[PDB]
Amino acid sequence: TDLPRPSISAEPGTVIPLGSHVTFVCRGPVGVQTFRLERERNYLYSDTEDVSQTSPSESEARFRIDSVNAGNAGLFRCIYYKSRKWSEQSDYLELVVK
Amino acid sequence: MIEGAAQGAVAGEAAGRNAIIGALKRYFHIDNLNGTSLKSFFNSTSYSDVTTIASAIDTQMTASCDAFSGKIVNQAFCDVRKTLRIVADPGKSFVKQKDAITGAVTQLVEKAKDTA
Ligand SMILES: *[C@@H]1O[C@H](CO)[C@@H](O[C@@H]2O[C@H](CO)[C@@H](O[C@@H]3O[C@H](CO)[C@@H](O)[C@H](O)[C@@H]3O)[C@H](O)[C@H]2NC(C)=O)[C@H](O)[C@H]1NC(C)=O
Repeated sequence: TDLPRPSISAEPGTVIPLGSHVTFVCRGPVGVQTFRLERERNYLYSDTEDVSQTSPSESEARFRIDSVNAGNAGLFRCIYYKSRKWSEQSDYLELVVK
Repeated sequence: MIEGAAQGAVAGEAAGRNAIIGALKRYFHIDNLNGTSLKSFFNSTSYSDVTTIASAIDTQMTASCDAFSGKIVNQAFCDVRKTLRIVADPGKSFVKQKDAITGAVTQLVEKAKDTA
């Protein structure tokens, strides 16, 4: 309840040419133990504990795909684990590959 | 005489391997483990070795149900994370995948030998 909602962004953007790179950046509060990047389904996920505290109140984790294919297209969202509880999920982000 | 004790011994080993293989296939909806068929997988490792199988299933689940890989051919295998309450649920404590798999494999081997 006390955990703020994480946010998800994509760099350089939501539209990636076939074969090019993309990075999903998950941002939450300081002290995130684990960031989990989920697909359209809860059971398809990747976890990371390398969370870098950028500012005294904001930490982030990066999930990078070097070369996207058509299967990477679709929805992604972030959720983080802190103080013995999962936070609420972020909004979904649609990745478009062209 | 001597070669029936032989065919009897491998008939029993075959029925045990078949029991655990069926249980893993029906519960995890997987046909291959650690780069090889489950029949080939059980030529090298024991049929009741909960630790080895659970670690191999954990490693495969982390590798085949990820956010990077794109299209996942076998959704039913990844769907087991929902059965074992491994998917993140806001407001609740962490559930480690390896531990839930270990408990599941424990039940499955007990059930197979229960068949025996
Ligand atoms: C799971 O897959 C791995 C391969 O990705 C298999 O691992 C290898 O298993 C063999 C035994 O069958 C190990 O033994 C031997 O190691 C010596 C060196 O001590 C080497 O000279 C042999 O050629 C052979 O490799 C080997 O160390 C082991 N390697 C690794 C990285 O695990 C494993 O057997 C598979 N498990 C099942 C149940 O299929």
